[PDB]
Formats: sequence, C-alpha cells, structure tokens
Amino acid sequence: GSIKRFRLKQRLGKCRRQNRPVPHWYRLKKDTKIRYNTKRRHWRRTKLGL
Amino acid sequence: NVKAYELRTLKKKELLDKLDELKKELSGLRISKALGNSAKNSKIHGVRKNVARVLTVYNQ
Amino acid sequence: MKFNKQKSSSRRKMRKAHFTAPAGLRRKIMSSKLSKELRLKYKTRSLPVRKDDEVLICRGHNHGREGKVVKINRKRYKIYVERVTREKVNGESTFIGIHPSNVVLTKLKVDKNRKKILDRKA
Amino acid sequence: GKAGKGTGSFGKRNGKTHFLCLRCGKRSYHLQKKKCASCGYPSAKKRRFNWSVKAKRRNTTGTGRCRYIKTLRRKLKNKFTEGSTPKPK
RNA sequence: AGCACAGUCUUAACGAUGGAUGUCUUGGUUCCUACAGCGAUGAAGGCCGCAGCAAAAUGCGAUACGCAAUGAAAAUUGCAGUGACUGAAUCAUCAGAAUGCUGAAUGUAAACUACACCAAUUCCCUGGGAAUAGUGGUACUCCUACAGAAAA
RNA sequence: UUUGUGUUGAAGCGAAAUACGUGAGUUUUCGUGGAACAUCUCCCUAGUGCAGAUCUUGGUGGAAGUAGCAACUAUUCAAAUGAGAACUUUGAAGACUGAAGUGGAGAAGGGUUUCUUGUCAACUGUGAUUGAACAAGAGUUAGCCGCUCCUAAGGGAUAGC
RNA sequence: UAAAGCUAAAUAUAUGUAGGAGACCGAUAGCAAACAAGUACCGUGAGGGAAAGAUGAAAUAGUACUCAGGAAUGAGCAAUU
RNA sequence: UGAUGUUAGGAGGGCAAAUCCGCCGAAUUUAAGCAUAUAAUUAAGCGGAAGAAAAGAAAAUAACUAUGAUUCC
Ligand SMILES: [Mg+2]
Ligand SMILES: [Mg+2]
Ligand SMILES: [Mg+2]
Ligand SMILES: [Mg+2]
Ligand SMILES: [Mg+2]
Ligand SMILES: [Mg+2]
Ligand SMILES: [Mg+2]
Ligand SMILES: [Mg+2]
Ligand SMILES: [Mg+2]
Ligand SMILES: [Mg+2]
Ligand SMILES: [Mg+2]
Ligand SMILES: [Mg+2]
Ligand SMILES: [Mg+2]
Ligand SMILES: [Mg+2]
Ligand SMILES: [Mg+2]
Ligand SMILES: [Mg+2]
Ligand SMILES: [Mg+2]
Ligand SMILES: [Mg+2]
Ligand SMILES: [Mg+2]
Ligand SMILES: [Mg+2]
Ligand SMILES: [Mg+2]
Ligand SMILES: [Mg+2]
Ligand SMILES: [Mg+2]
Ligand SMILES: [Mg+2]
Ligand SMILES: [Mg+2]
Ligand SMILES: [Mg+2]
Ligand SMILES: [Mg+2]
Ligand SMILES: [Mg+2]
Ligand SMILES: [Mg+2]
Ligand SMILES: [Mg+2]
Ligand SMILES: [Mg+2]
Ligand SMILES: [Mg+2]
Ligand SMILES: [Mg+2]
Ligand SMILES: [Mg+2]
Ligand SMILES: [Mg+2]
Ligand SMILES: [Mg+2]
Ligand SMILES: [Mg+2]
Ligand SMILES: [Zn+2]
Repeated sequence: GSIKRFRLKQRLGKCRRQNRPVPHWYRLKKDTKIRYNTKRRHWRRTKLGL
Repeated sequence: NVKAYELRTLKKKELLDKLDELKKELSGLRISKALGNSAKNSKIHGVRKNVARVLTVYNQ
Repeated sequence: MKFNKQKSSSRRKMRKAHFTAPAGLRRKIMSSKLSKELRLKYKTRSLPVRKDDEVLICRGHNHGREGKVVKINRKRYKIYVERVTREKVNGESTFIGIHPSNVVLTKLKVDKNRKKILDRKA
Repeated sequence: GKAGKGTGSFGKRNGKTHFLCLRCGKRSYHLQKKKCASCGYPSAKKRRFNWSVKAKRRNTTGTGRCRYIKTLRRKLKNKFTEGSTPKPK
C-alpha cells in the first residue's frame, strides 16, 4: 500500500537489500567455493509473508 | 599511526584535541570517497583504529 | 597415546587437528633437518625453516638442486626456492612448491630470536 | 453462486488475521485478540507444551546468540580476582 | 564411377543416457569419566547495525569481522594497502575498557520510532572557561528503620 | 589364530573358457581401472542370501511426432534496425472500445514491478532484436493532504471476591 | 515416649559443557541435518520440513596459438599432464 | 491503630529440566464380549529447589542367649 508504518517500510528496504548477487572479486579468492547466492527471491513468485 | 604507550603521559585536554582532529580527518576522507575519488580509500582503517585507541586511553 | 590416557591416538581427531591448525602452530610443523656440519656447531637436530635460509633438495623430481628460500606459505604447507621455476600454459613464470620435510638446510640466517633458541637447544 | 466455496470465494480473501509479533518476531500476533499464538506475548510466560518435542527445540537456550552466558565460561578454572591484571613487561 | 528394396526381430563391436558397484571420510551412534545453573549490577530469546571494494554463514556493538594488556613472534593478501632489523604483520590467551533498540520489562501506550511529570544536564583547567532539548528518575507486592497527621 | 597377493598393477566392471562340480557356485583369459585385497588351518560373531507385498526411493519406456496450441468481429502496403522480423519502431490505410470505456483518481493486498542505460544462458507454452526476465546506477521534499486528538459498538486492566 | 526444629557420606542423572574409547554405520546407511540444516519451501494459525560429499601429486600446471563461424561451438601440423 | 510517604537501606517477578519435591488426572489395551478389576497411584495439565535433592536421630523391631537414626546393593 501507499500508507505504511515506519517499521514495515524499514523491513521492506532490508529485504530488498539482501536480494543481490555475490561480489565478483570474492570469486577470485582462494579457499572459496561459493558461486552464487542460494537465497534469491522474485516478487511475483515468492511472497515475503508480511 | 599512534601507539597507546606514547599517549599515557598526555593530559585530558590534549587527548580530546587529538580525538577531534582525528574525527575531522576521517570526515574529510569519507567526503572524498563519496565523490568518485578512490585514491585514498585505504587510509580509513588506520584512522578508525587510532580513534579507538585514543578513546581507550581516555576512558581508562 | 602410548602410555598416558589423557591424549588421543584417534585418526579422526588428530587428522582434524592437522588441517585446521592455528597459524601460530603451523610454524612448528614446518621444520627441516640440519646438515651434519650444523649438527656439530649446534647441538640441535632440526629447526623451523625461515625465509632467508639456504637449503638442499633431497626428494622429488628436483633432487640435488640447491638455492635460497624466497617465500613461505603456511596455508598450503610449502616453501619456494629461488631458481626452481615453472611455466603456466600462458607462458607466465611461477615457483614450484616444495614440502619442508623433503629438504635439508645447510646455512642459517641468525638474529636475536634464533640466538635465544639455539642457546637453550644446546 | 458465483463466489462459491472454491475458486470464487478465494478471490474475496484479502485482509489479515495475524501480523508481526513483538518479543518473538513471528507473523503470529492476533490483531483482534491482541495476543500471540506462538509465545503469548502480553502475558509474562512463554507458552510451551510437552506434547510437541519438535517445537520445543526450535526456540530453546542454545539456538540463539547467548550473548552474556558465553563469556561466563572458563572463569571456573581461571578464577581470577575481579579487578586483577597480568604482570607488566 | 558402380552395387545393396523398405519396415520388424535376433546376435557381436564401438558409442549415447543414467548414476548402481568398489575404494575413501575434519560426520553420526552408544558406553565410561569429571564438573554444573543464569537474572532488576537487566537473563534466555527477538530486532537493528558494523569491512576500501561485502549477499549468506561465522564474529562483533557508534571504540562495531575488532581496542588495551600478557605469551609467541614476520609476515598478511584478489587488487589496493600495512609491517622489524620487536607494545608494530599475524596467531593464541583474555583479568582492563566499552557493550545499539527491546524483552520478566517495571512512567503511560503500541499494526504509533505517539504522550506525561520531577531535577536543566555534561565537560576542561585550577574559582574561572565552555558546550548541549542533550542526561537521569517515576510499576506492583513485601521487610527493617524513620517522618509527621488522625482516631481511640 | 595361522600364512599370503599387490606400480613388473589390488578391488570393481565388460566380453569370454578344449576348465571343474548333479547343483548353489568355484577357477582362469583378454580389455578397462588406478590403490588396496585375502585366508578352505581351525574357530567366533550378525542389521547375512528377493520376482512379486495396488511394497519404498531414484531412473527409463510403448502410447507419439499423436491429443492438442478454436472465447474476446480484422487485418493490409512501404521503410528502419538487426546474423535473423506475421506478433520490435516509424508513416499510410481499413476497423474496435463508445462516458455503465482495456478513459481518469483512491482503498484492501503486493513491495521496487517505477525511471534511464545496457543486454539475451534460461523464461516470455509459435517466432522474438520485445518484456513486469537479467545487469548497473537513480528516484518519494508539507504549519494548511492524512495519521496523530475525541468518543461508539467493544477490548485490556485496578480494589475486592 | 506423638501432636516443634536442624543435619555430611554411601544413591541418581534420554540436560548443558569438556575428555577418552568400541568385534558399531559408511552418503537410499548413520542424528532430520558429513555441505551458508531446524536452512530453502508450504500453511491465516497451532505446526510441517527436504534434496545436496569425491578432477589431479601439484592449477604457484584449470586449457596459450591458428583456421571456420554473427555467435554458441567445432577442427588442427598447435598445447598442460 | 490503621493509613500516608519518588524518605534511607534491601528482597520477590523471567528463562532452563536428564536426575529431584508438591498437586491434579484419562482413555486406548487385557480379561478372547463387558460394567468391578487392568492399563496406572502412568501420559497430558499447574506450581517449587540443588550439584544432588528428598529422608533421618524411635510414640521402631522382636518374643531371642535378643537387636538399635536415615539411604542404597
Ligand atoms: Mg497495507
Ligand atoms: Mg499471486
Ligand atoms: Mg467448507
Ligand atoms: Mg477478524
Ligand atoms: Mg530387408
Ligand atoms: Mg537455582
Ligand atoms: Mg539487537
Ligand atoms: Mg612493553
Ligand atoms: Mg606483544
Ligand atoms: Mg514502559
Ligand atoms: Mg492508534
Ligand atoms: Mg498483581
Ligand atoms: Mg573381495
Ligand atoms: Mg594413487
Ligand atoms: Mg534383512
Ligand atoms: Mg526387485
Ligand atoms: Mg494434430
Ligand atoms: Mg505471443
Ligand atoms: Mg459493439
Ligand atoms: Mg463502434
Ligand atoms: Mg450503454
Ligand atoms: Mg518498465
Ligand atoms: Mg528497457
Ligand atoms: Mg517461445
Ligand atoms: Mg529484476
Ligand atoms: Mg486538514
Ligand atoms: Mg464503550
Ligand atoms: Mg522429632
Ligand atoms: Mg528436613
Ligand atoms: Mg567415535
Ligand atoms: Mg542421510
Ligand atoms: Mg476386551
Ligand atoms: Mg480381541
Ligand atoms: Mg469392544
Ligand atoms: Mg507429566
Ligand atoms: Mg521460578
Ligand atoms: Mg536436605
Ligand atoms: Zn510471539
């Protein structure tokens, strides 16, 4: 909705922040194996549950 | 780059003065990083640690 | 262990302790044997290998070659000698990694720290 | 009718029964009773029952950060006097 | 340049698809031994933040992937950087200092970063000189003192 | 417990044998494989032998290039871009919605789908240079619009019981 | 010798933490979880709950060069082992 | 003697449970059916502690040539 509370809007911002891919230079590390983030979300497919 | 043992003999007034000038320098570095001038982005770590040491001495 | 029951002889436990050792403990693991000449000058039998020492290679495809240690890699458990090199498929040059237990060292680089060790080790 | 008990009446189904809960963070706070169906927030206790072993272990003592308790171990074998410090040099 | 009908079924040789078999294991399981609670001096749990480039997990708290002190003791790295000729680069120990908003949650409320009353508050030199709308206190029940008032 | 094989190639697997046994099975050859494997000299021990249970988990068929890709009146000519245009863009036509509109503005619900630039591995059940897909950066400004205040049907508490 | 009171040891421990061990299991087995596992995901809610280990001694050897092709990719007299 | 007091100094509240203390309280099942009985002074529910808790120094046994606080094998 356009009408929101403070806390809910902060939660929406936090949940948008965590939907980004792994940094590219982090792949060039040694001792590392993580190719891609296994927790990725699309808006039309999985609901936040709020 | 500062060491704790060289600070133990200072007075409170000048300890606070050193903290203030460190804060000004860190603010300047952050302002410079906000613009696309990444020449000195590696100096922030040292200034942060220096702030921590000065506060440690003052609080003890 | 052999006769004290307060330490383990289990393959699982001490094979786990080897591969997750803290960086401070890894330098004691990376030790090499002394030559006969250095075994009379010093009473010691072996020392942890350090950077600017001089070594002789005793096992592997590069056995017999001598040189100076240029770098130590505590995470891969290997050392690098000055003229034992390699070509990548690009053509770029690198060093060949040698395990410190395949090596005997023939000349030390002494300083304040190693003096106090060689003194006690007598 | 046209909003019958299947597909039709599912379209009327907006609105919320539960929302986020202060004191446990789950979407389990009845907005009209004003009471959590998981932790029972308004009251002082925690609302846990012995017929659910699985639920009882999703939110026990060791499943969190243990912020203050974790620093309290290994004192029992050092047993220093409070205010002490190692010898200098 | 020439010669095999097509389909269906059978058998060999070489391949495709699929992930059994054998070998491996920083993981489980059971037994034995020792020790044992935390909290109004704010717990367990929840939320929000912190890195030069930084999503998760791990670690930390406006000093925020770490400060001081003690024991070792040259490196640490993807790039950029930082370090000695040993309070410094890194590891371990961990007693000093610091520890956001909440939560029994305790000034009144709560799908509010809403609203009260009382005391203005905090620094630096050694009585001056400064800064700041910032800080602290106020639940209920009960015990020992105390204070005055009231009945008798 | 005894006494044995292995980088001069173990276990496993595929095709076999002038081989042995009534039989369950032993044994050996060639190929692949790259690190372990037995004991029949005699004993001990068990989560110890599969064709089925509309058995459990995983993988694969004939059906089969088959059923099907039919609501919502309808498309055509030229040009641009591009490796490649019936379903991207431009111009010209022929038409629809017909103010009770696929026109404007809000609530509940969603949470960045909004904007600019780039771009096609997968998706957009035909194509695709398109896109609500993917990537990098941006964007929401109040004394007067609202909440915040009042009381309602009602909820939670205090004293006592 | 009731209608008041205190008291160590020999006993127990499917919890938490640390140490040792076995004629135990060996990735459809063993805890649900050998891995960012009470995680991803489902339900208004109380709750439900997975799949997923192995190149090589070394990648401080992870595929340079040429030709064809818009590319993907293929081939070689060319290349690591 | 009640009450009042932001008077001074203090205590209680929540989490955790394998072992421990107090209350409350079933049915499945067996009896080849079933009602007493059994399951069981158990599961679920509500309160309170410790490195152990509880119990404990005879208003106890015996009937002997007599033993002698509690606990456990
Ligand atoms: Mg809303
Ligand atoms: Mg939907
Ligand atoms: Mg119905
Ligand atoms: Mg309702
Ligand atoms: Mg024929
Ligand atoms: Mg206690
Ligand atoms: Mg927090
Ligand atoms: Mg010193
Ligand atoms: Mg030091
Ligand atoms: Mg409050
Ligand atoms: Mg309101
Ligand atoms: Mg009360
Ligand atoms: Mg065998
Ligand atoms: Mg091998
Ligand atoms: Mg069986
Ligand atoms: Mg079968
Ligand atoms: Mg057809
Ligand atoms: Mg289409
Ligand atoms: Mg019409
Ligand atoms: Mg018309
Ligand atoms: Mg009309
Ligand atoms: Mg758009
Ligand atoms: Mg676009
Ligand atoms: Mg298509
Ligand atoms: Mg997107
Ligand atoms: Mg108005
Ligand atoms: Mg009313
Ligand atoms: Mg008595
Ligand atoms: Mg007693
Ligand atoms: Mg074990
Ligand atoms: Mg498993
Ligand atoms: Mg019966
Ligand atoms: Mg019967
Ligand atoms: Mg019956
Ligand atoms: Mg019970
Ligand atoms: Mg209690
Ligand atoms: Mg007692
Ligand atoms: Zn709750």
